Amino acid sequence: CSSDSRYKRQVSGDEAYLEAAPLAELHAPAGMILPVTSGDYAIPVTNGSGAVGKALDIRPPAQPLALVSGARTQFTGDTASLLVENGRGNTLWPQVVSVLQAKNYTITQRDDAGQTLTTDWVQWNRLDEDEQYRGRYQISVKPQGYQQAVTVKLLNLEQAGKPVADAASMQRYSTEMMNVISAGLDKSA
Amino acid sequence: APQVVDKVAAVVNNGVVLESDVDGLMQSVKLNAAQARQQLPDDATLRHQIMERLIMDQIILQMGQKMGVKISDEQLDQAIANIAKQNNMTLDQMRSRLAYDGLNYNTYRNQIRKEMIISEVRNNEVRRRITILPQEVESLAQQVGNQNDASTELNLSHILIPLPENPTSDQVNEAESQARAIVDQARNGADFGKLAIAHSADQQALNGGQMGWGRIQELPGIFAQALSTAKKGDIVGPIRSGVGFHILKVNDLRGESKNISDAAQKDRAYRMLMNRKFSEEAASWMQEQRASAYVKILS
Amino acid sequence: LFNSEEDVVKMSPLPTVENQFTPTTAWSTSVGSGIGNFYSNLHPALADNVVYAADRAGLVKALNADDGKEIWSVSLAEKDGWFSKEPALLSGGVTVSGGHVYIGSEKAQVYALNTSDGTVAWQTKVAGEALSRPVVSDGLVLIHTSNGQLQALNEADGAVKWTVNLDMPSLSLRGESAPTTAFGAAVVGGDNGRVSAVLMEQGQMIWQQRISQATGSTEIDRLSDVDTTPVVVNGVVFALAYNGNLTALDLRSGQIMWKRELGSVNDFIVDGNRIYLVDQNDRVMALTIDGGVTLWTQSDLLHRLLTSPVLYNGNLVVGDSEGYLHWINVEDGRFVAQQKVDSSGFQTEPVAADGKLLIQAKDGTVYSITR
Amino acid sequence: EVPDNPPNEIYATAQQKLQDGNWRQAITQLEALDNRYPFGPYSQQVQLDLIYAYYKNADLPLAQAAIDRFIRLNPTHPNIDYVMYMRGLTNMALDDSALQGFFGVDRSDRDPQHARAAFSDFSKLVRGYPNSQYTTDATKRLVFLKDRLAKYEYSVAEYYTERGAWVAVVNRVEGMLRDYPDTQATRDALPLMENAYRQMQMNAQAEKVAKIIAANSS
Amino acid sequence: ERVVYRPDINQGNYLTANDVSKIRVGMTQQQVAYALGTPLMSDPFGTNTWFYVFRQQPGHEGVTQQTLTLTFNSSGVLTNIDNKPALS
Amino acid sequence: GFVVKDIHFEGLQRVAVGAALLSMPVRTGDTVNDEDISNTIRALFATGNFEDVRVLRDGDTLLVQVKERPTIASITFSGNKSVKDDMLKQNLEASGVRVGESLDRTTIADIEKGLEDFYYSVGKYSASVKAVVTPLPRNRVDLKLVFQEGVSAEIQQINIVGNHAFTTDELISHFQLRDEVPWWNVVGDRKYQKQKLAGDLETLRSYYLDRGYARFNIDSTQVSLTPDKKGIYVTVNITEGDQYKLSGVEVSGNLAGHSAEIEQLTKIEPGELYNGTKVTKMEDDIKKLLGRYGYAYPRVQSMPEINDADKTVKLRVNVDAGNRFYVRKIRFEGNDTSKDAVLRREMRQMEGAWLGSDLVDQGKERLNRLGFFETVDTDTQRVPGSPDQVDVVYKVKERNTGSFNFGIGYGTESGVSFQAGVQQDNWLGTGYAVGINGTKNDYQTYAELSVTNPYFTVDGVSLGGRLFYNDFQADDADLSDYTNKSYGTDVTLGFPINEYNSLRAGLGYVHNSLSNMQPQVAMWRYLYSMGEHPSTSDQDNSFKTDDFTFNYGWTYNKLDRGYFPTDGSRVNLTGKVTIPGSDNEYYKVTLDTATYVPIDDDHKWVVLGRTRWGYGDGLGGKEMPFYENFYAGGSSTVRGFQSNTIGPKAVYFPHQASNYDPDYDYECATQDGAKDLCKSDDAVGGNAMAVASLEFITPTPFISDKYANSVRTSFFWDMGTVWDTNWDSSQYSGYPDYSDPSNIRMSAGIALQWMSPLGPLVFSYAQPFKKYDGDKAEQFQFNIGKTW
Repeated sequence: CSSDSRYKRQVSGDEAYLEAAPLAELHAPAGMILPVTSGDYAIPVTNGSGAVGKALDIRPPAQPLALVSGARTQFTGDTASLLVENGRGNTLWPQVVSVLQAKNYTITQRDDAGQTLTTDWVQWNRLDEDEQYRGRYQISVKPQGYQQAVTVKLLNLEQAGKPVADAASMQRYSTEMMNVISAGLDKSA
Repeated sequence: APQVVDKVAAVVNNGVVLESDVDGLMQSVKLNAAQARQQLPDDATLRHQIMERLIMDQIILQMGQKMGVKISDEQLDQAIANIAKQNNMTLDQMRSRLAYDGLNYNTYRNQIRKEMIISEVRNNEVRRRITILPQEVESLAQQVGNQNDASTELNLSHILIPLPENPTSDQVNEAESQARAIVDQARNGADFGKLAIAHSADQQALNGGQMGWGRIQELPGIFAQALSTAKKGDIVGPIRSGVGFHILKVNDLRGESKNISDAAQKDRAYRMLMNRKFSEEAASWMQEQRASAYVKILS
Repeated sequence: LFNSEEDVVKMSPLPTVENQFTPTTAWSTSVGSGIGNFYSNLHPALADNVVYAADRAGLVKALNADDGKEIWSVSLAEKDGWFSKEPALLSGGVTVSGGHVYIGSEKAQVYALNTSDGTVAWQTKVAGEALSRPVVSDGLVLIHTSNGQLQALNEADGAVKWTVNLDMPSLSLRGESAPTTAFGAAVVGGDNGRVSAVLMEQGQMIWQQRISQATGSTEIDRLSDVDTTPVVVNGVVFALAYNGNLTALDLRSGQIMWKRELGSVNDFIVDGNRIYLVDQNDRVMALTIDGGVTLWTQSDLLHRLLTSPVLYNGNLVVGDSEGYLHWINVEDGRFVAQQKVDSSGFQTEPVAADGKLLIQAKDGTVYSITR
Repeated sequence: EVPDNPPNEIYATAQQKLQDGNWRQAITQLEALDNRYPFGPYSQQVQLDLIYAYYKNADLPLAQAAIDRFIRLNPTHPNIDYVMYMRGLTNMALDDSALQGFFGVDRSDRDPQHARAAFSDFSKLVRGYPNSQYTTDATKRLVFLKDRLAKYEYSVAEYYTERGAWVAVVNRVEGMLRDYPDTQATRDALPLMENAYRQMQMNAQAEKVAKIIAANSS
Repeated sequence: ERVVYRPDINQGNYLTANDVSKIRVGMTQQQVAYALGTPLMSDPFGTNTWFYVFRQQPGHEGVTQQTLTLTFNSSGVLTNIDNKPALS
Repeated sequence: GFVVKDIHFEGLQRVAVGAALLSMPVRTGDTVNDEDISNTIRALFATGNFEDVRVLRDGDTLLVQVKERPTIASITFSGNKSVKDDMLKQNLEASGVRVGESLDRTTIADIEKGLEDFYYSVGKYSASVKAVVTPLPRNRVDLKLVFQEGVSAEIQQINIVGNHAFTTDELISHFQLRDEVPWWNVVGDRKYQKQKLAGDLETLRSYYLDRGYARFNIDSTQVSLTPDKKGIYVTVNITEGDQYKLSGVEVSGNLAGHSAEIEQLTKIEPGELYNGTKVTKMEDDIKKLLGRYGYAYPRVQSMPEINDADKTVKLRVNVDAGNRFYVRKIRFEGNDTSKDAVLRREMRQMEGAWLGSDLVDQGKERLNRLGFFETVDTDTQRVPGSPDQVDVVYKVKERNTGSFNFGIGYGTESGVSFQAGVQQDNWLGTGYAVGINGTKNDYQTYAELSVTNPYFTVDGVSLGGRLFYNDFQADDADLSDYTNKSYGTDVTLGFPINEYNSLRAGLGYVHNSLSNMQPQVAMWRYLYSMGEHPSTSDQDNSFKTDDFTFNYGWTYNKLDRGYFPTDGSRVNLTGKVTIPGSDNEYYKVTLDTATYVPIDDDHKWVVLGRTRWGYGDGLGGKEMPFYENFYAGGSSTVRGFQSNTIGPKAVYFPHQASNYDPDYDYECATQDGAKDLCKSDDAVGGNAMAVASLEFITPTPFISDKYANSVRTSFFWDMGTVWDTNWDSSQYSGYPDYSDPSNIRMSAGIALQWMSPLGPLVFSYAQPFKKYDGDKAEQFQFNIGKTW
């Protein structure tokens, strides 16, 4: 019945495990040894730092859809690449440009010679977030073997007027821009 | 406007017939007709028979592929003797193939491979179907006596109106009417070769149904009793043998009183018995395969 | 539970015919309870103008052919009361030869009643249910039990002269093939689909040859039973298998001469240069003997479970599961006449001999048909 | 419930319903996509969203089945660490209860099967992918699960101390020392082992356990 | 004073005079395990010692215990046998 | 000979363009002829993914037009009635056809035949199958399989050849496969199943070996179909052999010192008939006896030495006990709610001790008798790499041990009203038995709490406590009407004395205070016995009593389960006696009994005999207080009667009520209209009570086994009587003799019990065919909670 906006992107638990007591070893007295450990329940010492408890976003990692005919689509750290097929050729760059013109995004740089462009800012009206993200993106098309391929990269992401560089957010809103591009290309076709 | 280069003309058991095959045999039969003086019918009636021959060829080729039968290069070398008619015209190169396909090598070599593979698998299956009985051999040999009785040699043209192995009476009367109409046309003055190209399920339809010169005893019997009473050019009405209705025309005949002087007659009688058995079992098995096989003509 | 949930509508309707003559029932006589709903081979036997009939429990009865009047009756159901009154489960059909009346039984018994009054001359235990029709020849009585064993009882005293084993599949059709006399041999069928020939002296197998295509996936598609009687003519054996081929074989060599996708479990007829047949679907057909070419076919009775045909007065006669007798012209499938004889169905083969046609209904009533 | 629109529109609706926060209709749409279009531009994405929605909807058995199928079909998938983390989460989730948690009941005495499975999955994740984004939370959850398992063993040993089965007590505490040496439950159990040794008049072993206690309780 | 039903608490592994008489010094661990069975209790604190305890508490009748301590060497060869047939 | 500038694909839906290009003989290069295009088309089709392939040329561009084999959108099995969709769906999936997979139209016939084959495996040989392919918009297809199930094949005969000792009818009477179905056996059928013929052959073999036939042999078996394939014939060819007698049984091998008992197990009467099942039972008994001593994995094999000449059989039994196994760990699985100790304290097998298996079974039955778990199973697993140790694992499925009762009475007509109650037997998996009850009205208040620890001491000593409060005074005391206010406490301690018997002792205190009672014969008789001398012509009176009692009890419990028992008997005796010092003195005792006797090996059909007795009386010149009286009737004691209606009825003296309403709604003895003693229908109960009941429990006909444990149906016959032993029959000769116990009420009907989420629910319809004047009938009754 009753619900809260944050039931999404949250762990289905009480977060009590963060209060568990730390593990400490036992000292072996002189003249004897402690029984040899099995090593079945050993916890490796990982020095990584990351979100814990409610601060960890468990939303599935947004993978590029690759709607327009293609394969070996990928999502890098801050950039995303989609490989296309079916004889697009140089005509890929016009279509890409037209697609991003259909979104009336604020394109700031337009270098047709290098098949590159850059926008100022776009916003996302997501019902999933308590605060709406926004990011600055650069898109390009480059030749690969037989055909051209599109790439979309994020300059930075911002929340509430301050920057954010979380890997999950970067991946999510690059798959967002990549899906936008792929859907536009498919619609054009 | 876009131009169609090739397409699938027929779908068979996991195979396809391409339009580059129908056209090839179309040109082949047209060239043979022109050299033989025998006029041939309209595009569609000729097309249906060519498509049927290609369905039967694709079925047999897939059976050969399934059964692990392959052909050697020396087999192609030997077929060059007769398939290319090098013995008749002394030249090896493909410049003799002036009619069509620009004197290409691979196309005609693959065509020959297609014929050798079909013939090989046909022969193997039909031979494995033959049953020979000593009693029949003795009977036929004792028939081969009294100055080689029935030494008549015949060149005949044959037309087959097919019926399924288990036909319905409706189909029976339909085939009966068709066969009687063809027989009436042939007897009234219609050229049997033209009738054969238009109306025939036999493999030899594309060649006009000519069986070539043979000896009467070689007939499966279904034709010899009726055929003993017939002159050059006569038309023989419909008959049956399991595969459908049969119609025969006596193209030519030649008889002589030669006698081979049993020690050497038993082997010859076995040869002719094997010839008749192969002809009948071949027709029966090719009809069975046609009924069984999956096919969907495409248009 | 529910009696209104299971039914398949695959029965042809009663054809309309203009009868060229008026079929008549010369006489009729009740013989016990009859075959009943069980599938059996029991049928009358005609011998010297005497009609011998039997019953599933056993009521062996002898009736006059002329007016169905009886001359002697007996019951083989626990005559001495060894255990209550158990049924004899007779299912061998009446055989008549040499003054003896041979009958099989599903209790693995073979009775050899007498002609003069019915006294049981001898009773022999056999390898199993004597489903086959006894065949009398060369002083021997051949039986083919349900467990796949051909036995040759001695005619005089019933002693088993010899025995032969035949392979039995995991599933088959109820019934067994009756051997044929041939020339000092015995040509028999089998549930495995292999026709066999055995010499009359002992069980030395002469030849065996497969008759069924049996290209199925599961057991029900491999039903290759040869439950018909092989017919020997001029040294060629005609055999017919269920879901198999109507084939002709050399009597001694055993190699097939020709084959045709036609199956049945009802005995066929070989007359002159023609073969009259009834397929498993109740399709009356006529072929030729030299080669299979279906001279004509009839389908008006399709899926009306028919009995085996009999040649009578120059025309073919067949009974049906509803008690209607149908006459068919030999030259063509046109019906020559039709009659209603009994309310209970006709299952077992009719008898046509000495210019007289007899049949027995499922209820045991023996009918004589004339004109 | 599910119309026959192309896969694009079904996926768009599923994404919209996931963003809104309704799991049941979103579950229906993703299941429709998975069953009707098992290949295409959307494949695997549907399965990841199905796992997420099953977890958030408390459909834990279905989440386990989906995770198993995804793991056995796409072992090389770059985001398989997320799948293993969700496996650990759904196994830990099966180890909890609502009413008992509401009443403040210590559940470490109940069945440890699900805790053991969660520990196995989280250990697999941490060892296989040290640099994953979920490794820190996985390590914290491992430390908690280890403490829970040691507490279960301590509960069993305490019961057998009450019953008077001294061999069982000694074996249980020895298993604790060999399996969970560094947990607090092991430190609490050592006195039970010493008492069990003394009740069987095995003074030499009680002396050794007392030496351990003196050398470490300080 | 304690008039309530208490089940028998059997603890350890069954010992018989014949089995205890089958083992002798110099026996390897495999032979001892074959003669007496796997011990339900060993020394986990750094010694090759096997404890064969035989407890029986039929109820309120009083507990009895026989404890057989087998001390092996580093090579697994039995070195000392100490049999106590009753509690102190 | 032309350069391919570009390759464009059309029609690809499932096959990625990359895969198709890899499947191509062309590499966007050049040097291409017509034959290359033909080979490309042939290769594309050879991949088996395309139904139609076409290649077109547009200038220097290659346009590849492909029609992918349509995709299955949905599969709908329509018309199937006997084969269920899931089964048939699994079979079709196994055949390689599933939603999404490309539909190779060259195999539809095949799958159709496969389906028919499955029907053949179901016993439907004359069944027809057809596939209808309906084209959809996105080049998908719905594959609807229409089924015409044929008439099932039935067995026309089962024949046995070679049987002379036993008639065919008797032999086949035990078979599952049946030739004839008795007219009264509407649920039977003549269907044939291969697994059943296999079991019937095993049944025949066992029958012949169990009646003395060591040489019995089944020569062969034949199964045949009728030409039309709607009848089935079965034949069994057998060889009886001859009857044999036992000469002796001699045991050999490693008996592990248990020769005396094993030899006592293998006892035969000299010259008895051979018996296979007896030999099997001897083997099993030897295995069980060895298991009692820890030999968990012995090998016991018996071989009969036959003597055909003498026709006698001598059994040689070889026994090898093996190693004595020890338990290493005892593990419990499935106790997600129950605390681990709750399960572990029921164990008779100690963890680190030698195995006996008898103890393991004892622990299993203890857990079953506990009633907290729906299913309990045991598994003794050998420890890997250990020749002498095992792990015992108990797998349990937990139940809903709680039950809830709720309702609302008059509503808001007079103030507010409601009724509530909860009862838990495993509160929060702690093993505690907790219970709260309450009711609120303008005419009554009631509260009751109960908490019991079944294991207050490890040995099983239980400690329990109970508080209760009850009131009838109206709010604000509008008028001096009948009032009854009581409260009290009760502390009880129980302890076991056997594996099945336990005793209970405790102390209770109860305070009662009645006032403004209506004068009636029984209550005034009791009050006179107490020494009180209340008036009879007016309703103003008062009475107060404090009571201390010693409570005792004894419970014997050997039931199969704690819920829906199928075997065993349970007896529970309770009683109380006032401690000297109470305002009134008496004793009371009650005795409940419930016996279950199974009739089927599966325990599906059971006979339940239930009984209840009660007697109480005063000690000195006093009498048992009328508020301790026994009551009968209702869903708990005698179904078909209104609750607490059986027994003596109140007799009122003429008197004036404290109120006089104009509705005439007052007892018959009201002074306004009456001046003589008159009876009523108000049940008052009696100090002696006896009730009995016989029930026949049957399987529920319209539920699958998945709910068998959840529903119980029974047919019951109940008897019950209540009487007042002190009723002065010498006086009051004009009224029924309430001291006579012969007035036995009876009822008969049908009852249904369901383990609903709110606990047990009991419905019953009972006709009370025997009743006496004043008894209120209630044919249909509904109840919540543990009944009796």
